[PDB]
Amino acid sequence: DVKLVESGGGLVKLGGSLKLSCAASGFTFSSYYMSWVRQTPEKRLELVAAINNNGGSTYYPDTVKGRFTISRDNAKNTLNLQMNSLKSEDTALYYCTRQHYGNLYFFDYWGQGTTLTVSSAKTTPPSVYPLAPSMVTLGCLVKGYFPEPVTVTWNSGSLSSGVHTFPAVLESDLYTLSSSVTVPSSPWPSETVTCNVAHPASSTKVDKKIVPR
Amino acid sequence: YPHNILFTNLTNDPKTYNESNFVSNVLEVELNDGELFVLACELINKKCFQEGKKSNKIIYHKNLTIFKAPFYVTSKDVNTECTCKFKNNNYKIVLKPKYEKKVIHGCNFSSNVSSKHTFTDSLDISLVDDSAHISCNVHLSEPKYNHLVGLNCPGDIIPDCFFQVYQPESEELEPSNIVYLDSQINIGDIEYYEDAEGDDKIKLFGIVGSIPKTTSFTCICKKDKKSAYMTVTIDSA
Amino acid sequence: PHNILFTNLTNPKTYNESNFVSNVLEVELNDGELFVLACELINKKCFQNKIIYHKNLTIFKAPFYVTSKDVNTECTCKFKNNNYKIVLKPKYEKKVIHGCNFSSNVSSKHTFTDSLDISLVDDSAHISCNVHLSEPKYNHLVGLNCPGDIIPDCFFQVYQPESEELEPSNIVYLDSQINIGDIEYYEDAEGDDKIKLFGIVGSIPKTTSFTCICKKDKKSAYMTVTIDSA
Amino acid sequence: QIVLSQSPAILSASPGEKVTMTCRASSSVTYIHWYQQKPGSSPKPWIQATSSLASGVPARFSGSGSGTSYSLSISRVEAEDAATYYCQQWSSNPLTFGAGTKLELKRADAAPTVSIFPPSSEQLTSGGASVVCFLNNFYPKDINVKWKIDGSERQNGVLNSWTDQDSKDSTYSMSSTLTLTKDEYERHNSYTCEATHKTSTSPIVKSFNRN
Ligand SMILES: *[C@@H]1O[C@H](CO)[C@@H](O)[C@H](O)[C@H]1NC(C)=O
Ligand SMILES: *[C@@H]1O[C@H](CO)[C@@H](O)[C@H](O)[C@H]1NC(C)=O
Ligand SMILES: *[C@@H]1O[C@H](CO)[C@@H](O)[C@H](O)[C@H]1NC(C)=O
Repeated sequence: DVKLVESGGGLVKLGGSLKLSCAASGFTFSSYYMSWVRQTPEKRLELVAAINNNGGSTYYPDTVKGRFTISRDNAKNTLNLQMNSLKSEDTALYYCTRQHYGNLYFFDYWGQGTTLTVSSAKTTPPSVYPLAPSMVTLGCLVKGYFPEPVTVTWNSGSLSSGVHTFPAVLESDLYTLSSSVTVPSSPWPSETVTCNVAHPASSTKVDKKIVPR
Repeated sequence: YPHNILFTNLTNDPKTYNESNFVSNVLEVELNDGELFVLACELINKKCFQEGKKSNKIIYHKNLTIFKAPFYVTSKDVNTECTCKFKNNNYKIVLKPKYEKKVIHGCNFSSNVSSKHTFTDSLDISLVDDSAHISCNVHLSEPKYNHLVGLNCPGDIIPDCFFQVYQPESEELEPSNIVYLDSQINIGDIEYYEDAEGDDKIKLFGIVGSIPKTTSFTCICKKDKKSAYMTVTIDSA
Repeated sequence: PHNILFTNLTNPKTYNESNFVSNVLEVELNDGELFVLACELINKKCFQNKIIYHKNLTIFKAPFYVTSKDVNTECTCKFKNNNYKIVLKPKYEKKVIHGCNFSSNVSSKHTFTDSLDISLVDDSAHISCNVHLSEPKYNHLVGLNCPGDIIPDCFFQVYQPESEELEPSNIVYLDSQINIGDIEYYEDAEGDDKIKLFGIVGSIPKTTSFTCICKKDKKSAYMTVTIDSA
Repeated sequence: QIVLSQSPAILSASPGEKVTMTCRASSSVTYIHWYQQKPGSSPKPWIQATSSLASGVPARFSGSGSGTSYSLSISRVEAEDAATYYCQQWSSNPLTFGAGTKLELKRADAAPTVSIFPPSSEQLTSGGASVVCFLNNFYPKDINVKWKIDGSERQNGVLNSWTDQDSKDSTYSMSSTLTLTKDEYERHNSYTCEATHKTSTSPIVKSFNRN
């Protein structure tokens, strides 16, 4: 099966540079137009760069022309994008997708994407705060961390039903989110309920047992 | 100073055919490609065109009938029997085209071999890789043209060929668009033909004369997860 | 030769480059008229219907029905390094259509003698709309405006009339049914509404009838036509 | 009389496939009606006047043909389309139907949920003894069943029944029942129900022992 695997994304400071690579498998890489397409936080799709089957000619929209540079190694079945002078606007999830003149330049295959974050904010660990006071609803406030992601689980994953993990938001420059779990009145506080917040960027794991006020 | 046309004066008020040319009151007239048959007589049932053991254009006027012979047909002996009258006589005109195996300059993507049409090239799409896009090129370089270009696709076609076609591939990173064949090859007389053998759709177009400029285009044929495309190239001068 | 308009622009009423006005030729083609032009067409194609393009010559037949007085087929000739334009459109007569308008839109370009809003009829029903024609000679348009499926392909194919005894009614070709020759056919579409009709000129051998079926969602209807002579 | 031949008798297809059945008439007919029948219910009007779709029939369905060759086509076959389809003519007395085309839809290779049952103690008192063996929700339809009384086969007295394809999950189900006299039932101990299906090289057996 056709497969495209982006890699190399992460956090880059303002003005920095980063190279993203894409691994292709399961088709004749040399016969398809490759292209990097990114998805903004506004969930809009934008073509970053594109290249022809033989790697000769390339196009870059004026927004990134000169800054970024697409490239392909057909011997290694790889597609590379050297992005330089990165600005905050470049913060997006970058997809590696293909096209063919014989399918009316249709994007029939896309990778899962690699996430690029262009910011100068310093990596900050989270501060877990418990949220405590029929189906009683408990909470778990994750406050003041950077950057995304953060994994919030309840009872090490066993508590899955009735769990809403709201998206994160920028306070001043740090993220803040919360997770709402709803269990009946019987299992709480008789049986324990704990939210497990992990922040891999800061190498931090927190487990806060929710107790009554 | 006209030619080609045939005129049948069987009334009162250009190759001329009259009563003398009949045999036992029958006229076995054999029309050719792009040949216009004309008769001027009071038909019996004000109508003719039928089967007798296919009229593209027939104009019926008062005491006058104009018929232009089609350019493509697969029937061996598809005839039309204009039964007319003049004086106290009853004449019948059997029109029939000259049988010629016209070979379609294109790619047969289907696998069935019992087709009524013959293609210069062919590529069984059913054998092609899934998620692939294989090409089947076709080229022409005659001073004058009189050819049929088409394809036999067992599945969906892109775009509506050949009324619409797909621009040729760009060497640089430029997009290719869908255009009308009329503008692409830049001629006026473009005949179009469609047909269907089971699931196989077969669409083609006819070209007569010399084209202004050497032009190329593409038509895309997909079946299930497999795909293909036919690239045509016609030369001028 | 009594119904031919001939325009001679190369090397039975013969027009030449004198009848043109500012190199334009407005041609009003009567329903029973023909037009044969002799010139070298600029793009060899024309007429932005039934036309015949043969070498440096072209012939066009007048359509029975015309929807807008502005619709026209335009040819451009080039003789002696000069451009001449010929506009051809039929004589504008707002003929009525002898049939049933099953649709509900009232801003249509077509006028029907009868009408039956199928949208109002009961579901799972089959209501009839009869249209009759009784003249010695005919010059009429018979059709329908169905907002949905039409059975069969009308009016090239039609549905035999109902049998008194228990016999089936079949689909026949209209030419065979009414037993006349040059039946002109015409189709149109206003949004979802389909307008299929046929013309009829002259007398008729034997009084015959036929039916065309129109269904929309769970509602259904059918138009029964009857024409007579002799 | 006009004979309507429906081919193929069984139409096997995977979801999404473009399938077409054929109604070949002995003589020429002016139209063909199409009706869909799913088990447990009467035929349902499907395609009217060769090509018109009955109300609610999905657009993927299509009808075409003329003379002695008509057809029904599904552009992208969906699981709910699995049924038997009949073509009907009435261009001349008598009105005749077709043999039918039963629509088989490909599915995930499913192993049958087998279950065996010893004869009820109520039936034993009456002098009989029937062993039931269910084989439910399997795919493909091809399957085989044998009874091994203490190792030896006993085809005499075995009744088998099969359901058509389930329109929901596209699986099949079968029931088998070996009937025996109370005396003969008591003379043996092991009662096995062996089933041979594509899902396994070895047969799915289910035996019960009278302890
Ligand atoms: C037909 O032929 C007769 C005798 O040759 C002639 O008098 C008459 O003018 C001709 N009519 C036409 C329309 O050519
Ligand atoms: C038709 O045009 C040609 C042009 O050479 C001319 O010789 C001829 O007399 C014209 N005839 C009529 C009837 O206008
Ligand atoms: C006819 O009326 C309907 C009202 O639902 C409208 O949708 C449609 O556009 C109308 N047709 C035209 C040609 O205006």
